[PDB]
Amino acid sequence: AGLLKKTTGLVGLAVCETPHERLKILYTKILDVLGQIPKNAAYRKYTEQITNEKLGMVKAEPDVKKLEEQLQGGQIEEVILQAENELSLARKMLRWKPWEPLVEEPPANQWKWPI
Amino acid sequence: ASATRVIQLLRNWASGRDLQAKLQLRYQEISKRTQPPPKLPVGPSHKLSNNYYCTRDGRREAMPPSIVMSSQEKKAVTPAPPIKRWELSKDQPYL
Amino acid sequence: WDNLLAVIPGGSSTPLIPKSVCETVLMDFDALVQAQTGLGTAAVIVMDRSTDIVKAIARLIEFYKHESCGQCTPCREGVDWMNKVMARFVKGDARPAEIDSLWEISKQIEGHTICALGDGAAWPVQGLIRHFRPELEERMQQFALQHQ
Ligand code: SF4
Repeated sequence: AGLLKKTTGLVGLAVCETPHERLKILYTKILDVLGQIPKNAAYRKYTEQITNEKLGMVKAEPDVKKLEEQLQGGQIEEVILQAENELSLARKMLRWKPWEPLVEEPPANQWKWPI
Repeated sequence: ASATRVIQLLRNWASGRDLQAKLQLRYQEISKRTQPPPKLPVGPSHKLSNNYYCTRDGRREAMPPSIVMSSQEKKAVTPAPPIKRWELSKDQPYL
Repeated sequence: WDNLLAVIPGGSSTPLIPKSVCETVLMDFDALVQAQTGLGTAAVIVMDRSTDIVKAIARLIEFYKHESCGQCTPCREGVDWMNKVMARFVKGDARPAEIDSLWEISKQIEGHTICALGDGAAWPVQGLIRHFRPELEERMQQFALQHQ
């Protein structure tokens, strides 16, 4: 790991002294919250196909810098942020129930341009 | 209105640089305000043959917005490949 | 025979043909067709070496302008335009680019007219271009040289 990064460049975000562990527990949380959603839902397939690979690389690659190229997500600090954001979205997507057929068709000529 | 050499040193020393090499006030170095008559070029389509508009127009070659799904396994796909982190400068690194 | 320069096989409307093809070509509708012309009316008109092909064609297409029906747009505007450009070519005051445009407007005349005379006047222009293009070009350089 070497000397920890003095700063991530972006004001706000602080350097994470436990990068891999945060990724692992966050990605496991993703697969949990997804698990509470019906399998046929397209949200399940894509999110698990995305997170489980990301969980695969973080476990495999122990070096931080090589990990950054592995997920092409900048530094780790913004990776833990995105993994956190996917957690909130997945936690909020289960109540929204966005897998049934659309609420209703829009009016006849609501689209189409020009009039 | 040329400064006396005595104060040429004063302005140069007090600012730690050579002002007289490049001054804000312009002088005879400016381009002349009267210039010879210019001959402007023609465009690429100024050809007296094989310049049919049907093979040259740009407006009549725009299609209506292509429709891909209407309300009337597959790998996850990003809108575009993630950007590549910018490299540090070479001409001037950290200031 | 060597004094022959070009032959108008039948009628002015059918394009002229240089002696290189006049060696054999049989005088029938099909044979003239692969000869890039037509039998037409079997009016054999023969220019010699001394004949100025550019002048002869201009005289030919000037006749079409005088005997233009005047109804439809192409044969009226185009053939008179053909007179102006071809007259400039005979003198030589034109520029080399205008050779191909005359070909283009000739195609615009062709097939866009109620009367077949429009295509009857476009063919001689096309035939002249396809067989004697260097002749106008050098004649065109002659004007650009003595006029300076
Ligand atoms: S193209 Fe035929 S119909 Fe039309 S103006 Fe010419 S001669 Fe008359």
